[PDB]
Amino acid sequence: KKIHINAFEMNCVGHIAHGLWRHPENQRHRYTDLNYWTELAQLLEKGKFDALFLADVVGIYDVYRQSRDTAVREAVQIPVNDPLMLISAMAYVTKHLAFAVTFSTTYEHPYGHARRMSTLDHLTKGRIAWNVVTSHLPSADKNFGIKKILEHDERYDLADEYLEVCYKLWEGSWEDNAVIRDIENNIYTDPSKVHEINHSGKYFEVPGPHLCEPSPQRTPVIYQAGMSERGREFAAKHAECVFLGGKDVETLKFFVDDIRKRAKKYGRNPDHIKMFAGICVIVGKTHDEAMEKLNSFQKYWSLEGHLAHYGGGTGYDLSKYSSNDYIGSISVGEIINNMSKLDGKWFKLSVGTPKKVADEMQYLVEEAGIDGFNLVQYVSPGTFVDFIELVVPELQKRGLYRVDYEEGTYREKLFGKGNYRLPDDHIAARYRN
Repeated sequence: KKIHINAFEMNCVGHIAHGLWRHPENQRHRYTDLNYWTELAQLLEKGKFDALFLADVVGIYDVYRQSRDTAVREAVQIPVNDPLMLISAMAYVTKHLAFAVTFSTTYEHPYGHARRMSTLDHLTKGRIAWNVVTSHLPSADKNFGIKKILEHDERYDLADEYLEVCYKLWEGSWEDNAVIRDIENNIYTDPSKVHEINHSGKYFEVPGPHLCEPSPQRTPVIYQAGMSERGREFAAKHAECVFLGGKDVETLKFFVDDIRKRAKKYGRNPDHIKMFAGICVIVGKTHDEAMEKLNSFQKYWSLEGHLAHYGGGTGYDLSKYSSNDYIGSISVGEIINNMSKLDGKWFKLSVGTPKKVADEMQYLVEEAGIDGFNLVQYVSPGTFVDFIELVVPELQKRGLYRVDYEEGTYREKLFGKGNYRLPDDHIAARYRN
């Protein structure tokens, strides 16, 4: 009955709300400072947030105007630092706040990433999560020396075998009690309980065994946000937490059901999948305070930056179009106009007092059947601080948000005590013994 809330973030300057880095009270320019992050982790934990969701990109937005220039100038997801290098510091400073890091399966070998996750799972004591992602942005492909550029769908097929290898390493390589630290018999790890995974598929050939011993959750909690068809089929198959697109009951209600319907094919229990909706929040003690903030953000909302973001993301260079042209089925003019408005993103934008904001969140949850939200920033630490100071109490007063953390690993906090490792009905489990 409690709502899950993830704080959306990225190790760069311009994430979503482009142009806002100029806002006098913003701090995107501190992404290079370590203290910035630990403070954020600290603030988020104080606010009882389930976890810090870190997005990422290894490509550059060079679609709009046929150049990366706009992105660079506007700082649209460039520069970008590695998100995993942030986890330990943040983890050290917190006890419950979990960390979900975005990592593409398209470029870097799994064996290498398999160890990183295990290490983080170990160091964070089971508070690690991975937002599996296949990338698009072209620069990435060319920079990692990819010979054969794979197609959208074929990328998800590579992803499948990628998670497969990982599963095998995380779930099967080392038996539950391989490490025994038997001083009496000089046996640190029972060598009879460490095995090669002997994976051999279309994309990977991995002997194993894993270089790490069994960790708290073994397999990180699996995040998925791909909203394409293939993307949703991937979600239905692997994800424990799926981040849905949409800002209205109907839309969200559609995906939730679609992902559930798709999961039946894999004998997965729909209950073992948490649905999340995106949401940006501008609150105030009274309506005008909120408005004064939305007005203050509007002043810096850069259309040129969003144009660039849209370019890299859809593949459409709007400048090569005329306002009278038609892309989806909407005129490039409407597209460009709906892009210059603060509530034109594919996620809800709740503005107002704590009550109103909570009421709308509660409305999506109770009418769309979603399990949680992925809070989106417009200003840092503004929206996170405001939300935590005004909305959270309102949500707690109503028994919609936890008053304090549940003990255990992230998976347990998500699916209950005792459930620290993936359920029998989850694919990964096929590689356990």
